Amino acid sequence: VVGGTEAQRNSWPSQISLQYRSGSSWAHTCGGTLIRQNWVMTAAHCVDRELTFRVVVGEHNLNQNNGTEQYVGVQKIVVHPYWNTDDVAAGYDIALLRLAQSVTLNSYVQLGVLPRAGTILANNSPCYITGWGLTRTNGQLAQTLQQAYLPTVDYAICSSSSYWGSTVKNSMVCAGGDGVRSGCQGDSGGPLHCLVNGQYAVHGVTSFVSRLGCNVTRKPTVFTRVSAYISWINNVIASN
Ligand SMILES: *NC(=O)[C@H](C)NC(=O)[C@H](C)NC(=O)OC(C)(C)C
Ligand SMILES: [Ca+2]
Repeated sequence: VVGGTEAQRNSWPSQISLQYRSGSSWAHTCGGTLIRQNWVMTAAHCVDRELTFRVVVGEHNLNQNNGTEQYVGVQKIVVHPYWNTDDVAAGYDIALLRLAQSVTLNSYVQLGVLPRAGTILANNSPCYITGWGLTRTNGQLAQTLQQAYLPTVDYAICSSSSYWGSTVKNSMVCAGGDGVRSGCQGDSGGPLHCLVNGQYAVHGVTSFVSRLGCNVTRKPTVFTRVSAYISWINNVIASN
């Protein structure tokens, strides 16, 4: 997250860190949202590589013991049938990970609330992006969970010429674009939390930023629109 502030430990308890086995250690590669005690929602592009993945819930500082972490293996990966690695602009950048065990919920580990199917946010809706991604374009990962206030940019504005044009689809949410705050590499797969009727719900899965940089004016961070995939999410969990 570029232009973020450090999150309080208990603010975003559905946030997970998706990590892959790297030599003798584990390395953070993406965020995700815990949606059931044994299911995580993330971006399909985070699991394109055939790596050994694990999920950490109750995580705050990647590099220090917090006393709250639970570590669990990924047993099954279900990417969207229509995801195409060579075409992120087509959308469908979403995957569901079934965990090897059910995690224990507490004030640090909670399920993410999903929006009702088809819900579209009004322009400039209040949302926050969270993650341990790069804190500068071509920088390094954050140690502690960052958050940035990223208001939505509705589809009509975001698909105009001066913003993303034809690259953004109506199956996506745009947020930010002020040149100062944004998602960045390593935030991919994570939540966009938006306040709706007094409750935060996860309306986006972080998908992509500009090839030119993370925080680029009029190139808002682009998210998979979760409310476009509620039937698919529920059909996958009910059979696995
Ligand atoms: N969000 C994304 O697209 C990808 C999958 N994540 C990364 O590229 C990772 C997190 N970046 C990375 O590992 O960061 C350093 C700076 C190379 C350590
Ligand atoms: Ca830790």
